[PDB]
Amino acid sequence: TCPFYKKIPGTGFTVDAFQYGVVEGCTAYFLTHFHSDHYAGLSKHFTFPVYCSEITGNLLKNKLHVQEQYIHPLPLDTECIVNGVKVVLLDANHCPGAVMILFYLPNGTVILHTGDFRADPSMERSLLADQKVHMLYLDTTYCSPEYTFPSQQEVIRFAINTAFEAVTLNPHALVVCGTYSIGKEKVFLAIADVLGSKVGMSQEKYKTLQCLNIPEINSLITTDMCSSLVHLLPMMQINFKGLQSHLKKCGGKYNQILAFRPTGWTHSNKFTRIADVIPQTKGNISIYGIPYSEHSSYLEMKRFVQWLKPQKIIPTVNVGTWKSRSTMEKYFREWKLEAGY
Ligand code: NI
Repeated sequence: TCPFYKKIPGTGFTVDAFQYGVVEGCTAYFLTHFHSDHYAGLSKHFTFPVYCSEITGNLLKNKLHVQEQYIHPLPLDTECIVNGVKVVLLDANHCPGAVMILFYLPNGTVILHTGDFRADPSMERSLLADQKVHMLYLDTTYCSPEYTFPSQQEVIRFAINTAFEAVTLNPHALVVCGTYSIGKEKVFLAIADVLGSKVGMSQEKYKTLQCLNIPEINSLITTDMCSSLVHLLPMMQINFKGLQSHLKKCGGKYNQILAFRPTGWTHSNKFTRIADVIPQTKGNISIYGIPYSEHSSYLEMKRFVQWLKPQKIIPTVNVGTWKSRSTMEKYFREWKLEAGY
C-alpha cells in the first residue's frame, strides 16, 4: 500500500506514487523526475493527470508512451494552481528535468518535497527564501557523516585531464563511459568536448538524450559509433569481459580502452582524495570509478536543513530499517540543537 511519506496532507496529492494502483483520494499524481524507482507503474494505459517538468513530460510521452492528454508540464520558478492549491516547481540539481515541489496548503502550512536533490547554496536564493517552510520531505540518501565526496567540477576536471592525457599518448585508445539512467551527462559530454569527438551510443540512448533540452545536442552526440572515439555502454558492461568484447567489435580501429564508472559513493572516499584515484587495469583495459554524485553529501544536506529550519522532517530514503530511521532522527536533532530552531 502507498506509504505515508508519499502523501501530501490536506490535498488530493501524491508524489512519486505510481506503483500502488488507484490511490484512494488522489486527484493529481506528481512525478519529481524520470528515474525508474520513482516512475515505476506509469505506461500508455495510465489515465489520471500527471504533473511534472517539461523535460520529464517529454520522456513520459516518448519513452513510456503516456498519452499527451494526461501530461501536465509546469514551468519552473512560477506560481501555478493545481486543483485549487498553489504549487511551485524548483530545480533539484539532480538529473535533467528533476524538481522539488513547494505546496502552499489552504490552511497556511507550507510543505517542501525535495524529490531527489543535491543541495546547493544557490537554493538559498530561490523562491524558498521568501517564506517559512513548516514540513520538509527530504532526500536522505547519504544522511551519515562518512559520506563525503568532491564537487562535480573537481570530478569533471579529473576526468577531462585523464582522458586527454591517455588519448594524446595513444591516438588509438577508445574512451568508454557507463550509463543506466538519465543523469551525469556532463561526464561523457565534457570528455568528448576535450577530444574533439561526438559521443556514440545506441539508438535507444540517443532517443532518451533527445528529450532533454540540452543546448546544441545535435552537435554533441551520434548513433554512428565508427565516427566517435567516446562510446556509451550500459553500466553492466563496464568490466574486463564486457570491454574486451566491445574492443573486438571495433574492427581493429582501437588497441586500448580507458573506461569510466560514475559511481555515487564508494568507501575509497573515507581515505583517498580525487587527485589520488587510480584505475583497475588488466592488459590494455583500465577502469576508473569516479565519485560523481547527483545527491547531497552529508555536509551539503546539513547546511540546507540548518538554513531552512523546518518544524518537521519526513525522510524519503533509507526508511525501511529501524536502525536507519533512528540514525537519521539523531542527526536531525543534533542539527536543530546546534542551530537553535
Ligand atoms: Ni533519482
